[PDB]
Amino acid sequence: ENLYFQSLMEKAYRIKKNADFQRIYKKGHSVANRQFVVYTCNNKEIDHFRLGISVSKKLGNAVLRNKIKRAIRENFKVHKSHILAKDIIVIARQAAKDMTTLQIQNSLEHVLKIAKVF
Repeated sequence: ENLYFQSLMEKAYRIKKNADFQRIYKKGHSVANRQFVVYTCNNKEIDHFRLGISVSKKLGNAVLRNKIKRAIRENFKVHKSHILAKDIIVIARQAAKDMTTLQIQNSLEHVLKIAKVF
């Protein structure tokens, strides 16, 4: 269906509130590979995963930041059906910029396996 209704459903899988980010940083578990830090945390009110993304401004220019965000969202679309019901924050590290599009997907899958979400 259309872009409006796609966005209706997909908004539920996104973490928007700064309060949620900060709760997850304080209460969640963290792991990291060279390209990504990942925090995960249970949300008792929610029975499906949610994703929040952080790409620092230090990483580079807007085109690059948007490329990294896109690659993360794309990976979660590929695996939507089998991500455990956790709130998840993905933080791109400086080194994510040094990877190709294929590499960054593999790196994401690896880190998310370490984080035990799957």
